[PDB]
Amino acid sequence: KRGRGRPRK
Amino acid sequence: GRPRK
Amino acid sequence: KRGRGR
DNA sequence: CGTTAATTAACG
DNA sequence: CGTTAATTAACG
DNA sequence: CGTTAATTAACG
DNA sequence: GTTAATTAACG
DNA sequence: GTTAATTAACG
DNA sequence: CGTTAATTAACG
Ligand SMILES: [Mg+2]
Ligand SMILES: [Mg+2]
Ligand SMILES: [Mg+2]
Ligand SMILES: [Mg+2]
Repeated sequence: KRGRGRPRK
Repeated sequence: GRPRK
Repeated sequence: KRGRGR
């Protein structure tokens, strides 16, 4: 169920 | 916390 | 599919 | 008529 | 704590 | 090989 | 709140 | 412009 | 803590 990558640090 | 998918 | 809010 | 390697956001 | 499958990077 | 401004998540 | 890497801005 | 996904809202 | 309302970032 994972979606899009989070914004990077 | 974050919503369950 | 969209991602996180901006 | 793009698959493999690497990454990461899901979970109970 | 830490695997899983989806996503993303890589190659081109 | 352009460089700084602005934004981002992580941390405990 | 602060840090440092990433991303956006600038023209 | 529409749709799926995320985020905000409600008490 | 449940559920729908409202928003917004996907596409091309
Ligand atoms: Mg080759
Ligand atoms: Mg100037
Ligand atoms: Mg397409
Ligand atoms: Mg289409």
